[PDB]
Amino acid sequence: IAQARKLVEQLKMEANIDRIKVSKAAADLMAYCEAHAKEDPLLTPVPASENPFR
Amino acid sequence: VWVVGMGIVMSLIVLAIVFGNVLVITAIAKFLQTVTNYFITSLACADLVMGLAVVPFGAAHILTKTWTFGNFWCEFWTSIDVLCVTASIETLCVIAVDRYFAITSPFKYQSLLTKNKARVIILMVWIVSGLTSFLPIQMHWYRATHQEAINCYAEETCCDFFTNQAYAIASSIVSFYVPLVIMVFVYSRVFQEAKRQLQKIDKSEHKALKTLGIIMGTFTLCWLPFFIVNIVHVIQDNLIRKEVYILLNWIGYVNSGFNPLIYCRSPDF
Amino acid sequence: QRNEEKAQREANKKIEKQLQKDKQVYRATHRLLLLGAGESGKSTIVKQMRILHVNATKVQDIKNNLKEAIETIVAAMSNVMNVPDFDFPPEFYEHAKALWEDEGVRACYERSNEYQLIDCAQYFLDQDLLRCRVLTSGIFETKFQVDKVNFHMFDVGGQRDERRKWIQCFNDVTAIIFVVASSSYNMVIREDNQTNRLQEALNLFKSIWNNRWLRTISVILFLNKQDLLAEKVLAGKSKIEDYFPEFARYTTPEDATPEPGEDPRVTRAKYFIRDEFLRISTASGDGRHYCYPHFTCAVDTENIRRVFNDCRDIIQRMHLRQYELL
Amino acid sequence: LDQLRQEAEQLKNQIRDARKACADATLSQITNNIDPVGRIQMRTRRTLRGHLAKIYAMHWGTDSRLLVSASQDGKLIIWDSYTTNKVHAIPLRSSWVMTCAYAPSGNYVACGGLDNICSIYNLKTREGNVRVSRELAGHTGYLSCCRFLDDNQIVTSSGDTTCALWDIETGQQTTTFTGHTGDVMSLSLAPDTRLFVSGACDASAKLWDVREGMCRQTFTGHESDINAICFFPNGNAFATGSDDATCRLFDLRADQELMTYSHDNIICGITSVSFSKSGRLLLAGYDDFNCNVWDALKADRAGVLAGHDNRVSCLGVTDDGMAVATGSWDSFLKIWN
Ligand SMILES: Nc1nc2c(ncn2[C@@H]2O[C@H](COP(=O)(O)OP(=O)(O)OP(=O)(O)O)[C@@H](O)[C@H]2O)c(=O)[nH]1
Ligand SMILES: CN[C@@H]1CCc2c(ccc(O)c2O)[C@H]1O
Repeated sequence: IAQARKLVEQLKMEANIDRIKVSKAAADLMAYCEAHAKEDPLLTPVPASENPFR
Repeated sequence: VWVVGMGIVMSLIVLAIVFGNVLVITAIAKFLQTVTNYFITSLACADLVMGLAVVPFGAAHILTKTWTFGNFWCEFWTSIDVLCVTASIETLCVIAVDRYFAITSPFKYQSLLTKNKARVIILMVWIVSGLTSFLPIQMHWYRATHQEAINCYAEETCCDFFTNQAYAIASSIVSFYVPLVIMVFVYSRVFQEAKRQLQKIDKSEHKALKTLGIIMGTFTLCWLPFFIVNIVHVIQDNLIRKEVYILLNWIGYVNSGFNPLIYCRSPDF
Repeated sequence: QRNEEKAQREANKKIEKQLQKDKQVYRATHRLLLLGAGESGKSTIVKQMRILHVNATKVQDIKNNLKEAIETIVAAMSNVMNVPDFDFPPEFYEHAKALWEDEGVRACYERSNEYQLIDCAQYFLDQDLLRCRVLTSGIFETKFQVDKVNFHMFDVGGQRDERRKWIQCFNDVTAIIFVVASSSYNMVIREDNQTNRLQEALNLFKSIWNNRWLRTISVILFLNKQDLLAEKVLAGKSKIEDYFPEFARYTTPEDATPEPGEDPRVTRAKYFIRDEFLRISTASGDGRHYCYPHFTCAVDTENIRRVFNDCRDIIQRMHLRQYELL
Repeated sequence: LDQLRQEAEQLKNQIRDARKACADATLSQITNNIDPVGRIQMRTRRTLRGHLAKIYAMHWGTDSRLLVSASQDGKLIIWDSYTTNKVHAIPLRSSWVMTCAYAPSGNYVACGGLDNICSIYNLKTREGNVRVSRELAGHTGYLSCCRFLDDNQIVTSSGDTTCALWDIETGQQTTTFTGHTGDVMSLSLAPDTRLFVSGACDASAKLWDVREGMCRQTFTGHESDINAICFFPNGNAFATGSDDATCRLFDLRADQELMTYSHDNIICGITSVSFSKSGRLLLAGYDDFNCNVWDALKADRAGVLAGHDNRVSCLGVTDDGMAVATGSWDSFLKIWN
């Protein structure tokens, strides 16, 4: 019967955490993608001269 | 006026053989490659070669009523069509033979036949087929001894078939008698095995007859009329005309045109 | 370096040469997977294939099962046992032996259906090496040859799984061997309040038969434990009618092939259980599915030809399915 | 006794109230001004043959040149992608293999399967004789994934709703994680190897801690089993591929589900997911005999890779983001670019 006692102890731990708005996380992800989009060989094809597989 | 119109029939039939056969050859190689597909590929290649290198020449000779090339070309044409007809039939015997262990010896089928054995048997049967046609044709050892073929052999414009008795009998035997009885025995046993397997299944708790009957009947009906006269007209004293000879030869040629349609019906095809 | 690639190219040749030899061996083997419920007898069948045909903890293991069997019946007879690693002393073996003669214990053995008890309780207290239950978690395998042919028999086993998510791995086996207990129609399995053991095995068979991945695998059915079935029917303890009401209206099939000497009552009960398993397979069996029922006894029927003959028919029918014959 | 369950309902409802308050605006409304990537087409550059049976496992190397594959024929073949030459072929003691790995330093390879035992092999040894180094055998049930933190630490996830952090030197579990109610199917370490996640069969995922060995969060947005999972290159997001047609992207800081990737004409499952170098494309395998390419910020399909003849069971992207390898059940790897 102690399983219920342990389960309610774990759920209270996740209750007290810090959260931020969805807008901030979305902006961070979009900024990271925009910053790193330059060096993405699968996204923007590289010239065949510098292609190890061709 | 039907003479000119009949030329379209030959062109329509001939074009189908070349177009129809290359459809299955390209698909098998570019996609299907198993132990039992090499024989089908060899048969398809033989049919394609026969059609392309035989049918137009015969059609042109029939329509123009005058052979245009020399004696060497006519000898080459006879050699090639005999070789192709001999090799096309003998592959069906191999197909029947190897389909037999699968049904009759499921366990030893994998060990009995492999790629090397299949290649060796294909090469052997091709050599056996080739030895029948080119060697007697080039050696001029089949020439007749009567006074009717002298004009044909002395005129470069003319062309016909007046082969001696012995070579005709031997070729007809070694090209039709051996495969037919073997394939009949093979397909008889397969039917019995299915029946027991059907009887056993029924005890525990006619598609095969239809398919075996169709397979047998199509080529036997197409080929037996041509190979039944090759003994008779030589044995008899001019009891068989030449127009019926040509017509039955063309009927026999037709068989391999739709033989690949009868075969090669697997879902993966 | 030009010489750098030459060694690497030669390295591929050595590796690629070994794979050619292994392909022939792999393609010339048959894999059979065992399945069933608990206490069915999957492990016992494997032992028959090892000691017979192709191919010192027994003293302690046999005593381990014997000790637990007597305690369970004696503990519930009224209606130290769990001390860790207690060895069998000379007095310990003598002390446990005397409890069998008690008449009060005998009455508890007569009502063994009500509670849970191991089958081998009577044999060990009063083929011997294989009449013992020892459980193993890791997949149990076995390699043997019958006639110049390689057979690979394995049992995934494990503790009960209600999800069986690993079943998609066995999508290429030759056949599935199914073992059921046909003398356990009045016992409750591992819960003490549930459907009887036979119904629990029937539900498992229905799920296995109607499976997404196993749409082209035949099943061999081993209606095991035929020895106890004749004993239960002979006695008047329990009747099939009480647990299975459909037995009242059942009749003996016309196509009946009993043994040399067998009572009509025993033969009817044998075929009722077999026929009930067959209606499930035929309901959704439309080609490429077959069931082969046998009346096998795991311990006292030594013949591997039953698996050998059925496997040949499976492949023979599989070839007949190709080329559009049957 | 009974009052504890009643109190648990209040705590459960507390979580939903906080999450619903943080939903300022959906991601789709934010990124309506982003120009679409367009149509992405890739052509096969290499094909690797030599496996006798279907394939479940695959992993690249740090040099992004050599990869290792596993199959149920009992072989563990190491390839050289540039020149297509097998370098090794290790026979296995068991014929049932469900996972493989590759050490960051390239000196070790891991394996495991239905035998409930993880094995570690040695590659760079004296006299060139590969042999089993250790045999980690403490579990109950089949293994699903293995990962390498360094040459000494390995993380496994068996089918008994548990995980562990092994220790090759001593062959004993340093710590164990519990809390799932269903079989664990996959895991993926963080870029800094300080956190990792796991997708169980109870339609939930958790964010464990390597050091403390305790659970931190729990996301329960799915409706069926979970078969794949992978971290964002940033390290603050991960995408999940479930048994239904949908794949969802979660956020660690916002503690909610951001977007859902689904199509009307797809009714199959997903067996493997992976991102790109910059986290702009989300490749995902399928039972539809092909691999689809999604868009991280638009949920728009942007190409199909359908060069296979059987189901796709593994997928991976090189460290430099130059090629994509997709194995299948017909024993044929393929390198796309
Ligand atoms: N009387 C009788 N007992 C049998 C027979 N076959 C097996 N048993 C019993 O089987 C027991 C051995 O354990 P099993 O029931 O085989 O257990 P198991 O096969 O490991 O169990 P599972 O893995 O769940 O199938 C012994 O107690 C035997 O009495 C049989 O034909 N007759
Ligand atoms: C002119 N056409 C020939 C004539 C005789 C002949 C053919 C085929 C096979 C043979 O064994 C033959 O004897 C025909 O193709």
